[PDB]
Amino acid sequence: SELPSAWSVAHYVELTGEVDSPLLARAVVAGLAQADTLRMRFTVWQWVDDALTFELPEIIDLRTNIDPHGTAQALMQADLQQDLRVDSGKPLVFHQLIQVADNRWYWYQRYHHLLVDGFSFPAITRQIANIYCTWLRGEPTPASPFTPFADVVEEYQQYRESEAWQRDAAFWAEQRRQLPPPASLSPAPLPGRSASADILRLKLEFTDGEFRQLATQLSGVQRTDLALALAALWLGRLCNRMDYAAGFIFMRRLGSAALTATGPVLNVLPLGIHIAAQETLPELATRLAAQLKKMRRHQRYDAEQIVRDSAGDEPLFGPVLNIKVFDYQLDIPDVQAQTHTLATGPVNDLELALFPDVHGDLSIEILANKQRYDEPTLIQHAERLKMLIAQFAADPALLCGDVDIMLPGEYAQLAQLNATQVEIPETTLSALVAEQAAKTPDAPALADARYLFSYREMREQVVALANLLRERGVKPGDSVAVALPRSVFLTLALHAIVEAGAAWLPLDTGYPDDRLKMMLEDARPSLLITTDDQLPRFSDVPNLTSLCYNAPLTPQGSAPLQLSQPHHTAYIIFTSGSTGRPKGVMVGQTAIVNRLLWMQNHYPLTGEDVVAQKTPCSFDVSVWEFFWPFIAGAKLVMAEPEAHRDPLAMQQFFAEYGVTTTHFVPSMLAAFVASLTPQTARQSCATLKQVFCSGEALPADLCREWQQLTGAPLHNLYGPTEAAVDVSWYPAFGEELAQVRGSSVPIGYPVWNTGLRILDAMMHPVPPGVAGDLYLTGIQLAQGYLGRPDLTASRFIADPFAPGERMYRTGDVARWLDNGAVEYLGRSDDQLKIRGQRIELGEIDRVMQALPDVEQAVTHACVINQAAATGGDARQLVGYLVSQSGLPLDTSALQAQLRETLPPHMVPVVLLQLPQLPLSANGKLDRKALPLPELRAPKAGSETIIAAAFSSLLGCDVQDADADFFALGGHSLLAMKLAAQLSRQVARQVTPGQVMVASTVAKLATIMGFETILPLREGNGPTLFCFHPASGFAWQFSVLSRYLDPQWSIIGIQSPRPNGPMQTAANLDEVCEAHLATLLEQQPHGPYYLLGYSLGGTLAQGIAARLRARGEQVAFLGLLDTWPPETLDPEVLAEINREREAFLAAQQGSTELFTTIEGNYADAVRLLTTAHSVPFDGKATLFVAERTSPERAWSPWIAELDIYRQDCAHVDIISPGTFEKIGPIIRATLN
Amino acid sequence: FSNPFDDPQGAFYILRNAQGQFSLWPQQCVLPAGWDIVCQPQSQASCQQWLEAHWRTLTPTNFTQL
Ligand SMILES: *P(=O)(O)OCC(C)(C)[C@@H](O)C(=O)NCCC(=O)NCCS[C@@H](CS(=O)(=O)NC[C@H]1O[C@@H](n2cnc3c(N)ncnc32)[C@H](O)[C@@H]1O)[C@@H](N)CO
Ligand SMILES: [Cl-]
Repeated sequence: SELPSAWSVAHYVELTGEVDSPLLARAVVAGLAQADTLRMRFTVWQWVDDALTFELPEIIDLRTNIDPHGTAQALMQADLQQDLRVDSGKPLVFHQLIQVADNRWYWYQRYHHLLVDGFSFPAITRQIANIYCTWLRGEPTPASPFTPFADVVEEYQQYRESEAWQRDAAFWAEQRRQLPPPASLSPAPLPGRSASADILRLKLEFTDGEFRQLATQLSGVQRTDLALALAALWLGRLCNRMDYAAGFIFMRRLGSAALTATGPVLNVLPLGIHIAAQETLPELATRLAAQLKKMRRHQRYDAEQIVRDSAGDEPLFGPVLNIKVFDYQLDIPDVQAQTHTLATGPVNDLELALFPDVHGDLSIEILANKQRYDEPTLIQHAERLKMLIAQFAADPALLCGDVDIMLPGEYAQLAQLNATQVEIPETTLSALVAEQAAKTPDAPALADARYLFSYREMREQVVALANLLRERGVKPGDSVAVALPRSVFLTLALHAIVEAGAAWLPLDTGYPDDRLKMMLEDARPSLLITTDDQLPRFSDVPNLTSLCYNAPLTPQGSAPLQLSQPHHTAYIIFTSGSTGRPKGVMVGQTAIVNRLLWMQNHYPLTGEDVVAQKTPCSFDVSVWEFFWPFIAGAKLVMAEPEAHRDPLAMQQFFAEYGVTTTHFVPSMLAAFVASLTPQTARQSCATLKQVFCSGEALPADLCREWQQLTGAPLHNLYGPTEAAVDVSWYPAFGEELAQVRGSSVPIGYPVWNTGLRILDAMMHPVPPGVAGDLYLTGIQLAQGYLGRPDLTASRFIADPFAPGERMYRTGDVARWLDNGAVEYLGRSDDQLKIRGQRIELGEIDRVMQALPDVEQAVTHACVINQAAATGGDARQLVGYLVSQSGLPLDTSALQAQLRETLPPHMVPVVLLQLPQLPLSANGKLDRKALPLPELRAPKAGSETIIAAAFSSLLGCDVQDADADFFALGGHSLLAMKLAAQLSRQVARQVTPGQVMVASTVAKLATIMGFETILPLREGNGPTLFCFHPASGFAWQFSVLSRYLDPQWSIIGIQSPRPNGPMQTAANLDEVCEAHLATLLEQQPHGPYYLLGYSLGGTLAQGIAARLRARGEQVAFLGLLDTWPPETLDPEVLAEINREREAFLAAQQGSTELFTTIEGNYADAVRLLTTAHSVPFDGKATLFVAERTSPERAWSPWIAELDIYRQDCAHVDIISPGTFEKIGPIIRATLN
Repeated sequence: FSNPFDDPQGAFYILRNAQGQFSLWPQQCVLPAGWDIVCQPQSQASCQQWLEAHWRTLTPTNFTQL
């Protein structure tokens, strides 16, 4: 096939005594000439050229050298470190003869690896010595003991044509069928071949006498099979693998055929090794010895033959166990002969030879790859074998699964990593929030787009609601379900539930009604807090009290209720269960307190920090978003609903509040970076001081891409729901990130009062770098599963290292690193983590196997389309069905049924029916045989742009509408790039959530109150009426709300179309008295608070006086750069044009039915030409633009004018930047 | 597969600590200290049937006091 490797075997025989040097050299030529295998020639062709001759070895005399020995080594190394040609007729043999002393000789020998092996070269050395000794007696040259190369070739063709072959072939065919995968003492992957022939040799003699005592108790056990049983156990334990593939040295020639052969002879064959944990050492020694006996009956089979019928893919075996001993003994009269090995050949991983001596002691020889091993870590592993043996010499009835292979210096290192004991106060969430609220009562605490609460104001609302919850029957120890949109009242509700001594149960309203009712029947909460809009969905829920919380309550003190206790349950988060029904995780009060106090100690927050609330309340990450800023003095800002899915809305949200602290899922962080430019990265992410990632394996390359864009510190956190949010920490920036060798950032070190175990199947610890099952101990464990004692006792198990304590089974596979940090490796169950969403494939299968006429069902996660694999987790849920009757299933109608049972993320995007479920010879369902899904009114004229956008991202031409974005391989991370691409190709904005509800070419192509009253903010106390400008809409008064006391309601009134006050009025007093109908009906009696701006200003100053015909008092009359109509007039048409220009520029060019907007301006101009200012003797507030005589011009129409100065124009006096100063003025005046 | 607790054919003790908490323990492992044996090794579904009838204090209204 190909020309072979050219690496040679080298050795020297150290002869001591009188040696006839020119005779021995002549005996070398005579010996080498007898073996015609040593005359083999390569030219591709391989054959034997008997015309080749051997030259005498060159004798070298180093007795007069300064260092005879050292120079003799350099000579033998200089010939050995040269690459042999393998070309030409050059015999690939070389002998030397170096003289070190008068009585000492070094007989160097080198052979190409295709001529002799480690077993056959002593035969050539002994024959040369026989010739030498025979001549020294005066006798002729002895005959050739070797068989000619022709006879050994026909010996092989004698074989291979026999019934021993095909019988040996059938054996090693079934051997590789049940052959486990290979293992390795190195954490590095295992290569197929190995370059370097320079290796690491290690010889160790065990002089403790423990093996001698072990074999004397197991008398009937052969010492070679006993030592081999030890190594088999020693390798499996150190790798934490009870099933692994190893190599073993057999022989292709036996009997005289091996002693006669010139070589090679050795045969390394695969050996499946199973370590039964319940067995004793004798039983393992017996089964292993009986297994080799069956293999030796087929050992003549060739090893390169097993490979052919099996490039750089994984090899068959890793470690190679050798039990043979080679005879190097020579008998030269009055000459001591000692063979020293120089070149054995290349090793791929690790070769281990064991030598029980005659006295009973045990020595081992270790050969190792220099790329995968070093000197000290081999000594360390061979130390573990020393104590392995010692534990069986003490108790030979010891089980192989309970034997300890961990050194005394590693138990101590684990005692240092888990020394996390920190005294925390016996407190609750309500006491920590009340503590900070006493410190900083005036600081800003909670704010959304319509509210901003101080700490004192927040506690007033929490205590008010907690008393209302008590008035509705919420006693300490109850549950309260919460189905609220993301606003300030979502945060208030959770604090109020804790204040009452109850636990909150967050509900995702996107879940179907059948699952929410199932969740509520399992938790059985005393009360449900929702809105009036979500209320009709819970009507089918029996025995459930409702409460609508969408407005601030009347405050009555802020004193804490002191109903909360540390032993109470804090919250219940539901997760997916592998049995079909969801399960609720109850997290105690003390468990979440420890998590937060550590959070604030390790990552300190202050009063100038701004924490963002963007994580959906269903996820337990939000738990520290709702409380951590309030144990520190930071400010918590509510994101818009549906905004955690939009990177662009996330960029605006960060820049709007100056967010400092936030959280990310690595799939979302990857999609967020993909939407970032360094210009936008400093326009939104500039205020970020620390960012946290959790939920998924965090790719290091992403952190470095995040460090270049922003330079904001990033922190990797790990933990399940059962361990109160997060259980470990590790820096993902700076120096730690540059020292990360793996692909993912480690999950790190344990938090306060928390431990990590990493154990095997027998609940014993594993050495560093070795994979194990991750367990969690400490004060942060959950109380258990709600209603599920069977699940609790299965996952929350006993802790054998802490008597009486408990220990949580994560199902995560992990290992220890050299710095003590834990590295996540994978799962041990069918639970998946798709883009941070905890999904149990068992549940999705149970629901599909309950479908009408479904015999078999399998869920599978795969990447449908490789053009969508750009960043993040691109996996999709694909379901495979088998009908019980053989009839077609109509999968699209089954998919619609599943959506009424499973959450949107657990519903498969594609359901494919299969004739037979693709099993294998095992019967274990081959998931690689599961066929991926393949990739009608033709597009349109308006949906032709969006259909072209699919082809860009999905990498496939979509020409027919009703093309599902997800069934073509799209996912919610690619929907963010999709909605951002359409927003540049359309004047209207497209949110990635619009793709969610309707993922279709034609269905996505089909996709600010317009009434008389605009409910800007509905509070409890007084009402501030804002009047519409010339456009006829009070939309621009949205930015005033946040600057007012939260008790204040804000109702703007406007003039719509058709049938509107501006369109139907002939006089401006007809409409000015028409708004007196809408204003007086909702406040029949005052006092009144009115705000105008421009046309609304004169529209309020007319009502403010029409009300002074009554009857009631006008407490506040504000005018934003309003002028009396006595001041058609030109130049003011250029001003109201700028009002129309600025008003339309703030609508994002959405929409058109909005000829109503420009129509109102046209009916406003004709209304301003017949206007007349009324007296109004009272006091009014004026806001004037300095860049455009306000006193005398208003003098006889308002006796009192307080006035305030602002540097802006008439157009930008209503701007959000101008209300930054105007806003607080109205609040300060309104009280 | 892999984890000894995910073995559906495995036998399991049912243990109990001083705090009245229940833990399954696989028959093939050395018993942990601080726990009393309550049930002899039973099936995966037999342990599920016993636990659902002898441990019903696992609700948030049960942690209201101690
Ligand atoms: P598209 O319609 O799919 O939408 C995409 C987006 C990203 C918008 C959507 O998927 C989304 O909103 N995702 C947010 C998901 C989220 O916030 N999840 C909560 C995080 S996990 C939670 C506990 S858990 O039990 O659910 N997960 C624990 C589980 O996760 C693995 N894990 C956690 N941390 C890990 C680290 N650091 N490395 C590797 N693996 C990690 C473990 O297997 C663990 O068992 C929180 N406790 C996590 O902090
Ligand atoms: Cl995963």
